[PDB]
Amino acid sequence: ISVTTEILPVSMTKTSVDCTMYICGDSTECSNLLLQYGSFCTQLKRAL
Amino acid sequence: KKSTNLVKNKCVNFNFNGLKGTGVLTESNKKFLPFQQFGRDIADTTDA
Repeated sequence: ISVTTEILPVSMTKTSVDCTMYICGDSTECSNLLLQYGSFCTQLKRAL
Repeated sequence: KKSTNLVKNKCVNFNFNGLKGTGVLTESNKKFLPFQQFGRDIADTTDA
């Protein structure tokens, strides 16, 4: 009578990202400049 | 230029010798050397 071990992954860690903090940070001028590019943040948020 | 009193433990704007930023200032236990002025983190942003 033998006993064997098998290991299988199931889940994965969940992450969230912020656009303005990563790209611009603590500068308002960069935010006002970045407001005129598009809506990539919506796509990133939806995927995550 | 002018000068102003130092406030701590409140989110404020600071201009240290031309270095502009927004954040909260705290007493530090770090030890510097006579030829050093500030430190940096992994992403080359000032922390001390």
